[PDB]
Amino acid sequence: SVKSEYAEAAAVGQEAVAVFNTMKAAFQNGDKEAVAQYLARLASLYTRHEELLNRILEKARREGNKEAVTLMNEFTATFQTGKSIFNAMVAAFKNGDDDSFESYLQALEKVTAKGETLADQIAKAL
Ligand SMILES: Cc1cc(C)nc(N)n1
Repeated sequence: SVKSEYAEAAAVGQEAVAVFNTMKAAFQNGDKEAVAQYLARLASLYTRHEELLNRILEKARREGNKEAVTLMNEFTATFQTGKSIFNAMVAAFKNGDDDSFESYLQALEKVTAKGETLADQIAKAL
């Protein structure tokens, strides 16, 4: 069901949380080789999460589930804010700009924590 597809998407989201927190520790410790690998892992995870979310939104639309479509439109919009910040973080790492990396890292954390009430709302709506 679309509901079980959303639980699979939620797990991929939690995997990115886990890797992101490990990556933050590596960044603080100056282990740039680890950071590079974690950033590649996160890009793959976000790409997967984004695709699963789009399929869920498209299905909710085909089902006529108006409330779920509303919430998923809002949620995917916030997802893109996170993605833009993530991409900027990756660029800051490439450029050696640790000040911007720190800034983007904190912003991505706050964007992500803010989106969690909506994430739970969607599970109930599907
Ligand atoms: C990139 C991103 C953004 C938001 C709001 N939530 C998640 N899980 N991932």
